[PDB]
Amino acid sequence: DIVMTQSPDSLAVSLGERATINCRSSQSVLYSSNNENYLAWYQQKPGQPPKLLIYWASTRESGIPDRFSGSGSGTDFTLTISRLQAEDVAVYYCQQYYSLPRTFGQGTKVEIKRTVAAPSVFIFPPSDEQLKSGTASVVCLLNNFYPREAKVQWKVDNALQSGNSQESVTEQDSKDSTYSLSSTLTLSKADYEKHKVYACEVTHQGLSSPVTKSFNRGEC
Amino acid sequence: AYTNSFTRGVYYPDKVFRSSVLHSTQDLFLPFFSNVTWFHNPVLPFNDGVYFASTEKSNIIRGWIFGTTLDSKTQSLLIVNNATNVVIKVCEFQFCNDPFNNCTFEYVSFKNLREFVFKNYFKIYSKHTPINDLPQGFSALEPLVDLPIGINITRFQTLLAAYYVGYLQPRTFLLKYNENGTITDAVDCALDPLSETKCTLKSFTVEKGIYQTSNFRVQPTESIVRFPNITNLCPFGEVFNATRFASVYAWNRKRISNCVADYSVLYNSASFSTFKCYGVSPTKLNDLCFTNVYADSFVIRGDEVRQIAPGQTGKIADYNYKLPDDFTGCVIAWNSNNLDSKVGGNYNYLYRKPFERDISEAIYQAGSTPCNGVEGYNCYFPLQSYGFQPTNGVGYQPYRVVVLSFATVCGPKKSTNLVKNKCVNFNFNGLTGTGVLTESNKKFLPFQQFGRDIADTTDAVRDPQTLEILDITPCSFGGVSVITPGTNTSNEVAVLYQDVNCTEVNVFQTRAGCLIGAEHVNNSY
Amino acid sequence: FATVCGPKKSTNLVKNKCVNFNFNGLTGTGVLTESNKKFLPFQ
Amino acid sequence: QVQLVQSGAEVKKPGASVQVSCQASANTFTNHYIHWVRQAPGQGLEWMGIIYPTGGNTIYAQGFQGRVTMTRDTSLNTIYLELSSLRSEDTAVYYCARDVRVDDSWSGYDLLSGGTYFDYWGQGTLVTVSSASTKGPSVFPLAPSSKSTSGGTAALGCLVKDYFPEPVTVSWNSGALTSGVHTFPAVLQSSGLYSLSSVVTVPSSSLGTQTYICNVNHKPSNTKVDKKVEPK
Ligand SMILES: *[C@@H]1O[C@H](CO)[C@@H](O[C@@H]2O[C@H](CO)[C@@H](O[C@@H]3O[C@H](CO)[C@@H](O)[C@H](O)[C@@H]3O)[C@H](O)[C@H]2NC(C)=O)[C@H](O)[C@H]1NC(C)=O
Ligand SMILES: *[C@@H]1O[C@H](CO)[C@@H](O[C@@H]2O[C@H](CO)[C@@H](O[C@@H]3O[C@H](CO)[C@@H](O)[C@H](O)[C@@H]3O)[C@H](O)[C@H]2NC(C)=O)[C@H](O)[C@H]1NC(C)=O
Ligand SMILES: *[C@@H]1O[C@H](CO)[C@@H](O[C@@H]2O[C@H](CO)[C@@H](O)[C@H](O)[C@H]2NC(C)=O)[C@H](O)[C@H]1NC(C)=O
Ligand SMILES: *[C@@H]1O[C@H](CO)[C@@H](O)[C@H](O)[C@H]1NC(C)=O
Ligand SMILES: *[C@@H]1O[C@H](CO)[C@@H](O)[C@H](O)[C@H]1NC(C)=O
Ligand SMILES: *[C@@H]1O[C@H](CO)[C@@H](O)[C@H](O)[C@H]1NC(C)=O
Ligand SMILES: *[C@@H]1O[C@H](CO)[C@@H](O)[C@H](O)[C@H]1NC(C)=O
Ligand SMILES: *[C@@H]1O[C@H](CO)[C@@H](O)[C@H](O)[C@H]1NC(C)=O
Ligand SMILES: *[C@@H]1O[C@H](CO)[C@@H](O)[C@H](O)[C@H]1NC(C)=O
Repeated sequence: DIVMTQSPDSLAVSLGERATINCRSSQSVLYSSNNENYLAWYQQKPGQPPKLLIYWASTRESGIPDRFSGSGSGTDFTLTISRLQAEDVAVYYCQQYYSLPRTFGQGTKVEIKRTVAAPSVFIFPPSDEQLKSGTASVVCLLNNFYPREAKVQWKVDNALQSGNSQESVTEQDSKDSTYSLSSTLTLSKADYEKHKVYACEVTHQGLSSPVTKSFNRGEC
Repeated sequence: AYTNSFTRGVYYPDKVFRSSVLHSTQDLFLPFFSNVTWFHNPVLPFNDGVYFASTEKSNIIRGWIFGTTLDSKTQSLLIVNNATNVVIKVCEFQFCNDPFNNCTFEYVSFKNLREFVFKNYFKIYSKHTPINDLPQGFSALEPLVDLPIGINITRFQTLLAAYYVGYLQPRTFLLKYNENGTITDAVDCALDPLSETKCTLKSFTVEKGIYQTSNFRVQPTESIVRFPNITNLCPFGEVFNATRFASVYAWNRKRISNCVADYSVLYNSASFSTFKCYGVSPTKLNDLCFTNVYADSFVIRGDEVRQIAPGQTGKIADYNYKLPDDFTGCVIAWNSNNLDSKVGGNYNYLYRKPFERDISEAIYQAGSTPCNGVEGYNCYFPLQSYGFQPTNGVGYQPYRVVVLSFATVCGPKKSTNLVKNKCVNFNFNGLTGTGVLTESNKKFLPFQQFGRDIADTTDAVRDPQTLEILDITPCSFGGVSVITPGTNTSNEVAVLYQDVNCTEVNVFQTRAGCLIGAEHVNNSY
Repeated sequence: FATVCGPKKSTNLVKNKCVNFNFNGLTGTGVLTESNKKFLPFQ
Repeated sequence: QVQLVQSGAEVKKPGASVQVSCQASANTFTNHYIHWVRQAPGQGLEWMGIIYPTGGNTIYAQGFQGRVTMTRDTSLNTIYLELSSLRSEDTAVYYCARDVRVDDSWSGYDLLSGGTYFDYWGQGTLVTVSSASTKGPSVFPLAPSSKSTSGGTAALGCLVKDYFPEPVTVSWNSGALTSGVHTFPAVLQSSGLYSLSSVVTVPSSSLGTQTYICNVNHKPSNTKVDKKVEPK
């Protein structure tokens, strides 16, 4: 079969530098009748149905990503990233004109490189609703660091789980292609107040250590 | 609101003086006694061209707009009767109901009726006359301008009370030119049988008599098409249901001939994996003809079997049966992975015209040795058991397809229901005509198909689907003649439709044709 | 590059001889005579 | 380019049914084999199947041969969409992908050519896993106390539970400020649905300036509200 699939899932390009998003089929894409390269790059927003913008493995669409666009190479292909680490940092994958089962890869991302800089770590028992707060105990949040490189910790009940808390995570929080999230210590509903401690913490890979502060169980 | 136009809206058709002469002409004119639309404003159609009039004493109507859009999406003609002079423009204007730019042309120049015609390259005519609701009095409009502009006019508006609109039909007119070159009176030849009579005689006075004026002809009310019943369908019904469908390394074929090639069943074929017709499109191919269909079949891994086209270059088709550029014809395909595949999938058969690439199972492809007779490592046979997996869908798995290039392989000829006793067009096989088809007593021999008259013209047909003999009469036609007393005595007239039956049009069936408007009398004179 | 044609260059009039003529693209051949007809202003 | 669009966004359950719609025109409707393009929200979408939308002549990707169905509608400027025995990724959004037209003078159904690669896409109509909790009123008040609040790490936030959609109408912060995306949507978690612990940057005056909301539901959860929360 054709096996149209992407290679990096994400980039970490330097600002004003270049890199490539990469993709391939398993075999023969420069098909034997003409070598007419039966693949092209989709680029779009994350999670979207695919639309081609680096057309026919050697060309580009009207107003296409250009510096983020690219070309085929045998069984493989790439989309570029020349100064494209933001705004032109699309979800991208190659796709085949080759066959019925041929389709786009999972939208691997062009993006800027980000450091694992320290999160906004602090103490945080639940508010007065601590008798039903659950996962909310030891609440901490992060910004200005790589998207999974900084997080809250399970510091409640003195469990000290550095960067290992239960969390929600989302979109951008700084120009380094940095991204943002928040998290807390795992507990049962009344256990958010009813733990042996309500201390809170957060950690990142580029910090000298995790950071934290103490508090009383459900203290408000 | 609507009102009778009477005789208004005649204009000098052309730029020439004529003496006291009756001149016959064809032009866009307001038909006599037609409806003006009366208004007391909205955008309207221009249609073919517009008569216009009003009684705005204080010059209340100030102008007009014409075009397709009447808005800046394209150019539009503007006319304004400004207090100093007439002003005309063609800009891509953009305004509401009335204003209170690519301007490629410009020009400057209740007691009364102000009256105009607009026509189209564009032209205007006018008159301006005292009045007392349109007058029953007659007067033609003098020409007033011709403009070179050639604007696309389909609609018009008005800029500013009572005013009127009516549409110029194409019409034949007789015009009474006069001693000063003026038009004094006019006829409209299409108005009534007396107006046809005046035009035919080129005269405003008509003497007592009977006069020819026109040919009455019944028009064919529909078209009937007939052919023999469909029979003996093409072998495609076996071909595209064959579980034994041919391996591309050993492709096989047969001449589809003396058959109903029901290609419409393939055109609509919602189950077909593909269609690949390099000849006629399948909607036309459902009604095609050829000496025979060169129908042939092959199968391979789907993505490789997709190489099968006339004038194609794919290595798998080179390794099976790749067609020349002259092999333009019909084609169709099916999902072999669902039924034609073996336990090894495409390994059920030898993979990718029939054997026309010099293809056979012996040594074939590779120059690595002098092709000593081992089908493998010496000189590879390319068309070995096909690589497509049984667990894949028929693009990654095996697929099967067939095609045929183009006096005996004939598409089905559809037929209408029969009709009787009406003037209709008829096609029966290669025989075409127009007539009243009627059921008949006229027996003729089993192989025979047509009647004839002594003049060697068609007279009857055997219907090809229920073998009755239909006697054919031509659609009724005859002279139209106007009986009239002298116009000097009366304007009342009676029409004779010569040799027609009065069913076919007070009324009287004479022995010479249907007579209309005349009263039958039993006295004699 | 009908609103922009070049010059409509014209001769003098020549009465009472038999002459070939073009008037406005009407063409013919005849004796042009002064005459008493009363054409309407546009004709 | 093409008239590409998507519609009918709803919850659909794994092993159960689903429904959808898409918009079509020109060569993608009557001159090419269009792709039904879909995926779980963690990735760019891919071909559920290939459809020739006049008459509908159809082929499917073998992961979705049973789980998803598509139908002809190209003269209706459309393509019809459905599911039965849905995949584990039943929350997958989907839309039409406008396939490139037939590149040569063959006639009839062009499925002998191309793939899911297309000149336009219908932007993706959303979905949710109908086997998960369909509500979202659940909330859990907490955010950074006086070690960061009223100071150099202040955030407005709360935890959220039992949500059908990932978005929450509580927005983590109470509307006074929400700097950076750290007021994040809920995600699949131990609440039997989407769950959250979000906190975006907030006013540096107090924990009440850094005010919060915790309700996990958006409009698709039938419980979307600014239900209150607080730091410390
Ligand atoms: C290969 O054989 C099949 C099966 O006979 C042929 O196609 C199918 O033929 C049947 C009749 O034998 C059709 O069924 C009828 O359809 C009408 C209209 O929907 C329905 O009212 C009847 O109750 C009945 O179901 C069927 O539609 C037709 N098509 C398909 C895709 O199954 C086929 O024509 C043969 N191959 C060739 C090239 O002729
Ligand atoms: C062309 O095809 C049509 C349709 O197959 C044929 O029509 C058939 O015509 C016969 C008479 O030739 C009809 O038979 C009659 O049926 C009535 C009862 O309905 C009965 O009272 C009569 O004694 C007689 O049996 C038949 O019903 C009719 N329909 C069909 C479906 O056969 C037509 O005959 C064919 N023509 C030729 C020249 O092949
Ligand atoms: C048609 O022509 C006659 C003659 O030109 C017009 O009648 C008048 O004739 C006398 C004698 O020649 C002139 O003094 C008058 O000036 C003429 N009147 C006019 C109005 O020209 C007759 O009126 C003309 N009829 C029409 C309708 O034009
Ligand atoms: C307008 O035309 C219709 C059809 O010709 C006719 O019935 C109607 O009487 C006309 N209007 C007037 C005022 O006669
Ligand atoms: C003149 O015509 C051109 C046609 O392309 C149009 O773009 C332009 O806007 C027109 N000018 C004005 C002032 O309407
Ligand atoms: C406008 O006139 C042009 C030139 O004759 C013609 O090609 C075009 O079809 C016309 N369009 C309309 C809508 O009148
Ligand atoms: C018929 O024409 C004559 C003149 O030719 C006329 O005097 C007469 O009054 C007209 N009418 C009748 C009924 O004779
Ligand atoms: C006129 O037509 C009718 C109906 O077709 C018919 O009955 C009649 O015999 C025909 N001939 C005459 C002289 O009426
Ligand atoms: C003419 O004479 C016939 C036959 O006697 C009779 O039926 C008919 O009613 C008469 N018609 C008139 C107009 O007198």
